[PDB]
Amino acid sequence: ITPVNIEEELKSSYLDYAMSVIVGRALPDVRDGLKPVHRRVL
DNA sequence: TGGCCTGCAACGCGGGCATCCCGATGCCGCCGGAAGCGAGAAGAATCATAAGCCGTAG
Repeated sequence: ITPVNIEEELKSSYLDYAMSVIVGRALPDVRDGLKPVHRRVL
């Protein structure tokens, strides 16, 4: 079973990765100014 | 408190007029010296191209 797929999966995965990195990795919050790594460590 | 400005009377010589000599000057012919325009060459400068570090991620 080899279903034919469109190239748009590239852009979809890129958008998903960009959203994930922007939300949960890089940008801290304004209520405490702490990264999720620092949060988990504390 | 001391010096500049000015009225006044007496001494002084320069301005005004006449004139012949002199030196600048316009003109003409002749000789020369920057010039300036374009063109070629040199230096000065701002735009365009390849990471490096910052800290997590694989």
